[PDB]
Amino acid sequence: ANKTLFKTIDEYLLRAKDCIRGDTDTQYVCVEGTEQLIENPCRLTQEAL
Amino acid sequence: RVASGAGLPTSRQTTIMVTKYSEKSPITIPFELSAACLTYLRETFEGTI
Repeated sequence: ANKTLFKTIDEYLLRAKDCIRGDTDTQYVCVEGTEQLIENPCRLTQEAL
Repeated sequence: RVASGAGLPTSRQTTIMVTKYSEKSPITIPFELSAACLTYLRETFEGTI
């Protein structure tokens, strides 16, 4: 993740996201392309709420 | 349907046929007359005032 500001935000938009199954009770990680990715602001600042 | 991008599944053609039906609710109201009423309506006698 250590990178220049414009490059780090540009890559944060593209890849630095995850996905979670919507069909099932517990949180599973989906295989790529099935359903849309999830934006996580905590991933950029690397801090919790 | 909307065309999907590369690396993602494709929406299939689907057609839906459905049927509706009607309701039924007859209504009733009676009215009544007495024998004297019908007798005086149909059959006058002696014609006095």
